[PDB]
Amino acid sequence: RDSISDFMQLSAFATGHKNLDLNIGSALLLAFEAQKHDFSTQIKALREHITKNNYQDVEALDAAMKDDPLHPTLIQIIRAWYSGVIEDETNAKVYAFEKALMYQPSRDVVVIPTYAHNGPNYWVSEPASVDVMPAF
Amino acid sequence: ISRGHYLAIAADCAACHTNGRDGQFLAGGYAISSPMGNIYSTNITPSKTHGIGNYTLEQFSKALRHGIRADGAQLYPAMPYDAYNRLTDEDVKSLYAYIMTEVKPVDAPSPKTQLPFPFSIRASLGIWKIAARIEGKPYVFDHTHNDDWNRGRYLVDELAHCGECHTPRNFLLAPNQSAYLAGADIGSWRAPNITNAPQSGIGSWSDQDLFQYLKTGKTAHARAAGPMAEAIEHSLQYLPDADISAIVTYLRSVPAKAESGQTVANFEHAGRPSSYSVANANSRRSNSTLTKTTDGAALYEAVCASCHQSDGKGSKDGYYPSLVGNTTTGQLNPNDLIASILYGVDRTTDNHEILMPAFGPDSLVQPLTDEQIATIADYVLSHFGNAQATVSADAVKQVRAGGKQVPLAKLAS
Amino acid sequence: ETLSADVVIIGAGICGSLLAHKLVRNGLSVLLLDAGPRRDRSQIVENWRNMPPDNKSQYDYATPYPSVPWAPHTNYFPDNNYLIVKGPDRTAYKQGIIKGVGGTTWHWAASSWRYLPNDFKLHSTYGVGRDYAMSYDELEPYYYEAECEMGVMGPNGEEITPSAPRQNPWPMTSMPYGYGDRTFTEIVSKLGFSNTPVPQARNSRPYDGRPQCCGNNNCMPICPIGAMYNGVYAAIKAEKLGAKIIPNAVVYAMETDAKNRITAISFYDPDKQSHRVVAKTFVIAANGIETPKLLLLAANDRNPHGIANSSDLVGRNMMDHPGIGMSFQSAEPIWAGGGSVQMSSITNFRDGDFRSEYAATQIGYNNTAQNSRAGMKALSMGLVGKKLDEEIRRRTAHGVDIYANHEVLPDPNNRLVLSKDYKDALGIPHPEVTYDVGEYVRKSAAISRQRLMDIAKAMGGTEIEMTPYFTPNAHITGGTIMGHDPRDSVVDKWLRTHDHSNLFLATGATMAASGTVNSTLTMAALSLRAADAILNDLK
Ligand SMILES: Cc1cc2nc3c(=O)[nH]c(=O)nc-3n(C[C@H](O)[C@H](O)[C@H](O)COP(=O)(O)OP(=O)(O)OC[C@H]3O[C@@H](n4cnc5c(N)ncnc54)[C@H](O)[C@@H]3O)c2cc1C
Ligand code: HEC
Ligand code: HEC
Ligand code: HEC
Ligand code: F3S
Repeated sequence: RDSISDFMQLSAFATGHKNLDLNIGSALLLAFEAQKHDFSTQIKALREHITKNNYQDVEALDAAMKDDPLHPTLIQIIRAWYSGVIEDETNAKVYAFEKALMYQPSRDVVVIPTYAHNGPNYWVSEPASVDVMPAF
Repeated sequence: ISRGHYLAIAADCAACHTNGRDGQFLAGGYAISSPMGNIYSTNITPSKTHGIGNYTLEQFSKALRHGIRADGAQLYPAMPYDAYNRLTDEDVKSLYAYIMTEVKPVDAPSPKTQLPFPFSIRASLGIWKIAARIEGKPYVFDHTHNDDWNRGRYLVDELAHCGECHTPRNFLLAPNQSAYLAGADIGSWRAPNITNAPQSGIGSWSDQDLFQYLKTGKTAHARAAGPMAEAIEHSLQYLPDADISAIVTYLRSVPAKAESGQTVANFEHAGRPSSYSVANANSRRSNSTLTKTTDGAALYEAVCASCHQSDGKGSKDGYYPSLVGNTTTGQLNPNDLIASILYGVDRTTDNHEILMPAFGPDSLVQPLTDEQIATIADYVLSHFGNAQATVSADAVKQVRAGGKQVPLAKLAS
Repeated sequence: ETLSADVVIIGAGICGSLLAHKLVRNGLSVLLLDAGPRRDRSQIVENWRNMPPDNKSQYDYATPYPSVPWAPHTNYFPDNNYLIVKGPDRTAYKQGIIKGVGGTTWHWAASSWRYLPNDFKLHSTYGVGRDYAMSYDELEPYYYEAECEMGVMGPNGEEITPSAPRQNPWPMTSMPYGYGDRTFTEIVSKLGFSNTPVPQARNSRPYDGRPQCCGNNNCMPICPIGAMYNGVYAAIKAEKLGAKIIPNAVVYAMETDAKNRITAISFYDPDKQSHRVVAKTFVIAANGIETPKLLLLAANDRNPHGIANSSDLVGRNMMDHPGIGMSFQSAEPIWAGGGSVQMSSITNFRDGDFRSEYAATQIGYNNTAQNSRAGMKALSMGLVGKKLDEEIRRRTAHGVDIYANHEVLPDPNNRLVLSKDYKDALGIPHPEVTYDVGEYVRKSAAISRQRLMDIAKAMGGTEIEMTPYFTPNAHITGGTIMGHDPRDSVVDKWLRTHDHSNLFLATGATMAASGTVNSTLTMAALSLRAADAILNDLK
């Protein structure tokens, strides 16, 4: 439970969103561990960096770790949480759809395709402002 | 509209005497799936040759209230004459006037009802009527109650005949007045308990919710489907607000009939914060024509999650109902849930049409087998509805067949 | 073992299934054969949902439908090599098809269009292309019958100047625009273009026992709720009425008698076991690609060059609608995704005197949601934190996709010869198409590119990306051309082959002109006309 808890805490820090699915996180951690055998060590190292340097948000950590070897793993974690995939081919496994974080900034306006928005004629209403980040 | 027209609307006498949405008005030919076979509604337009145009007031009253045709042949109790028996003489006269002077005659014979022996002969209905205690004095107002309660009782019992579907029948297919409005199985569908029981019945419903459901069939916790959708869209949506208020007033006074194994109301079932796994579906790619998708959560997500969201709470505007807190999913008897999955929902109120696609064998969108429907219904019950209810493929097959066969129907074999 | 029927139809697509339904409705015994398998809508929905987001950003319409080795269909993201394309415009014929009960209509956008009256006499009016064997007035009743059967909604009360005349209104009225369609209409109206609603086989209200469209915005490649038309509906209705459907039935051979009438056909099962089928009338309704391929593959001794190929025109005159793609970030938010994926198009240039010189074109705006594209693009930019979310929201609000489809003339050198280098699990050669867009389409595109540039500039677009090549649209027409002269056509005005009075080709390959808009509704109307001809023949 230590590894999954550390992964979920690091994911909450990296994506900037506390509400993250535990089952999706467990699946992502298992896939990452299958792909990289030392992934837990990299997660731990990122956590030590965050705690030691006292980074308030992922912006500071990303800015201060541009050339550090742990940057690719952090970017990979963010990409996996936002897009729901870890690999980059056609048969890549999808671990999150309609819950992937890249569909959330526009959930209040744009439909996640195979899941309906409210009602068969909702689009007659005016959309929200682009400058208002909805939630999450 | 005229008084006779209003009485015909309230009595819903056109919902069964019209073959369908594209059927001739009051021309009959509509098939009623009785336990012993199909009974066809007869031509009602005042055609002197093919309808009831030759009926006098006395003959029309006999047919409407005692189930006796013009020739003296006994009418099949698919006719709710056991409900129309207590209609007042003035109401019968107004209905007769509306039929004779406001309905255009239709010269087209209706299909004849052919029932298997011993139900072929419509002469044994005499002692069946004797044993059913159908006879009774015309309705009079009970001075102990106010006029609203009396009008609501008249609408419920005599005109709209809610007890025809909501009161269970005994062995002889006669109304069981002991279990008044306690809920009944009417074929593929089940009319739920609508007594004042707080948990078993509609006692916990708000007055506004009950009024809205009766007027429109749409409510945050209940949606009308099957026979009730037809009843609302043909009769109840046209009733005045005073009539619906009177019906609600009478319903609030109906003695409670509790159900076995009921602890919370049908709309008070909270939803489990559980769902399927997207990751588990990756193995089912390249697996068209789902047969290996045996997971209930996966089947619900693939088939049903598009409209009712993955959490089962429906759409924000309420067009797609929330399966959480829904009376159909919250019922201990999952008959209505299976029927809704098999046939969908189709209700046209105020010229605006609801539609749920059907998901039975004859479905156009996504046909489902009995096992698949049972698995989906089990998932819905465990996560959104009554967790104590269970569905098997045999139950789905029975609902498809038209419900459990009544013991009396065995005589025709 | 003989598999007898009154009429056997090869291919359970929209054309084949509609024809089978019309035939069984009139008391004929129908055997429906399809090379692909049965497909479940919900399984395709699940496959699409688990398709990687990069395959959603770039319009992958084939991965949700698994390709069976015995009857493979085109997939382009791995880019399987089922359909080999050659010629200077090989990219313009990299067309997507789906094999199975339901066919390619499983994943179409359901833009049901009526051709203009001049589209049937293009050659007589402008001196280019070929004339149809029948006029628009002859196909109008079948157009309306197809629209009623498929449930096509359209702009009932509205004057669209370049629009086909109608004797009856659309079965449904067009659903209201989303935000993107309204904004695009206003912008292009200020630009001088007429953006009008696209007639769609979609439910603006509950129709045919199917739900009203809730704007799932996934019409290609799968509707989760069946609020749009799919040929599987006609297949199901025909099967319910008594039609026998045999999936995984890859027809490979046809037998002809001394009068050149087809006496029997043979099909392979996935295990390459041959089954003989005998019928009174034979119909091939497979594709603009699969029908010529079957005709050439089934060459007999009486027909050395292929079935119904006495004119040497089977596989020639291949046509489509070459398209030019456009992507940019609009200065003002567009919010694509409200309603169906294709809600409106610019029909201003569908007709005119210019058609004697260059091709008439259709310009449209893609209403597919840009959330997947925006998310993938923002993640590719190496953004983090609030900047990532802001970029995703901005790009999904401002992302615009613009296209311009053209009309290609029937060129005999645009051919579908059988490939001599590639085969499938059953040993059948892969189709091979050599495609040239022609000076007609090139001159049209020289102006269409300027029009697209004007549209992008009027919207203040940035990151403008035009496709340097021509894109396919999967409106595969031509291949078995229709006409009056047997020496210059494959089928007559009743879609019956000149060589064989027994064979009907209910496909888009019969259409003599590609037109300017999507051509599946014309295919369905022609299939119903062929159904009428078959019923007259057999009764
Ligand atoms: C992404 C996309 C979007 C589209 N959008 C639109 C649109 O908006 N509007 C529009 O009008 N059109 C549209 N189209 C085009 C439309 O899909 C086709 O025109 C339509 O499917 C007509 O196909 P068909 O009925 O001729 O044959 P298909 O449906 O393509 O195929 C019929 C069947 O033939 C079978 N078959 C093939 N060969 C054999 C054989 N040898 N033996 C047995 N069976 C065989 C196949 O398995 C298949 O099931 C679109 C196409 C695509 C790919
Ligand atoms: C797929 C597996 C399912 C399951 C299990 C259910 N549905 Fe639906 N549904 C829809 C609408 C609009 C209604 C009500 C009609 C209206 O309000 O106009 C319903 C009804 C139900 C019920 C009964 C609710 C009641 O109170 O009677 C149940 C138990 C139910 N559904 C479950 C909408 C849709 C769809 C729209 C595109 C799809 C798909 C489904 N439903 C599919 C399913
Ligand atoms: C059949 C011939 C009916 C008549 C006449 C009436 N009702 Fe009904 N009702 C019926 C069915 C089959 C159902 C449930 C449909 C389903 O989805 O399973 C209903 C539903 C109700 C409800 C909702 C209760 C609940 O869902 O838990 C109420 C309150 C109700 N019906 C009341 C009612 C009244 C007051 C009627 C006439 C005055 C009436 N119904 C007619 C079947 C039939
Ligand atoms: C609401 C006003 C109403 C009037 C007036 C009415 N009905 Fe009928 N009716 C029948 C059936 C079924 C018969 C024949 C049954 C039989 O022969 O026993 C019948 C018979 C009759 C007959 C005898 C004439 C004949 O040829 O059989 C008359 C008159 C009649 N109905 C009038 C189903 C219905 C249903 C069904 C849901 C409703 C509601 C209904 N009927 C409502 C009404
Ligand atoms: S996916 Fe279906 S719900 Fe509408 S937007 Fe397309 S027809």
